[PDB]
Amino acid sequence: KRHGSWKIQLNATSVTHKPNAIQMALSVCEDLISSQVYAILVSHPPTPN
Amino acid sequence: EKENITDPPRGCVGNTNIWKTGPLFKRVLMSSKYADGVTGRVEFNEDGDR
Amino acid sequence: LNIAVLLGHSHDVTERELRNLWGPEQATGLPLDVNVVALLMNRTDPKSLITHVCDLMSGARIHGLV
Amino acid sequence: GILTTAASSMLEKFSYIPEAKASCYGQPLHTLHQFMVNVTWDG
Ligand SMILES: *[C@@H]1O[C@H](CO)[C@@H](O)[C@H](O)[C@H]1NC(C)=O
Ligand SMILES: *[C@@H]1O[C@H](CO)[C@@H](O)[C@H](O)[C@H]1NC(C)=O
Ligand SMILES: *[C@@H]1O[C@H](CO)[C@@H](O)[C@H](O)[C@H]1NC(C)=O
Ligand SMILES: *[C@@H]1O[C@H](CO)[C@@H](O)[C@H](O)[C@H]1NC(C)=O
Ligand SMILES: *[C@@H]1O[C@H](CO)[C@@H](O)[C@H](O)[C@H]1NC(C)=O
Repeated sequence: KRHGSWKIQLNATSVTHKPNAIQMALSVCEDLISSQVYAILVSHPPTPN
Repeated sequence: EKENITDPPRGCVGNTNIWKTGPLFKRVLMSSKYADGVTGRVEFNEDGDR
Repeated sequence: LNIAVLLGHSHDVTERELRNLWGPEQATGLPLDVNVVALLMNRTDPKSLITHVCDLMSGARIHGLV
Repeated sequence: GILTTAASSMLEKFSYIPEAKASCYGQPLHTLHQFMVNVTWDG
């Protein structure tokens, strides 16, 4: 809205829970390195582990 | 503002081509001085915290 | 035991001398089911590291990584 | 040599020292971490 008139755009990608902790980072790497992300934020308090 | 556009490439297929502005954009994380926020005045210190 | 040994791309080391580095050696071999798996890699990425670790851990109970 | 020495000298204490995990998908006791503090191979 207020960040100028430059032709940059934004796309959203959020990955959800997996019970296995290795496949968490596996889904993250194959879904965000191919997406060429610039920042990674994790917001999960309610994990049983 | 200061252009130097570097992009993290697809490292999933045999690539170790490192991202040049790694620390430099981290400098942007170190110099992220703001005052607008519902939590409060968000600003990063020398430890990179609130 | 079953031990997997994989390498990168430096020093131009081929694979057969890694097979022969274990075979006639280990004269005082007290465990019976000892086997090495000497492999190489065509890439330099952690994706294939995760993939080959999860394949070789299911690959007939490998207990060692080098 | 260190791995075979650890497996040999730990086989004499307990039999089923090899205890591997089946798969990474779908989600031990005797380890060698407290065993190879000091080991000797070929002098
Ligand atoms: C943009 O995001 C959507 C939803 O996360 C995703 O399906 C798509 O692959 C992304 N990339 C493009 C084409 O902009
Ligand atoms: C961008 O950075 C390079 C070094 O990586 C430097 O040579 C160049 O002067 C910089 N460009 C400017 C002035 O924004
Ligand atoms: C922290 O404190 C004030 C106290 O009124 C509060 O309103 C606000 O959320 C925060 N502001 C700052 C300075 O971060
Ligand atoms: C060569 O690379 C391909 C693709 O990952 C792989 O299937 C093959 O096993 C590799 N060969 C060796 C010996 O590294
Ligand atoms: C390791 O060293 C300790 C003394 O520091 C010794 O008591 C022990 O026998 C050695 N480890 C072996 C061979 O079990």
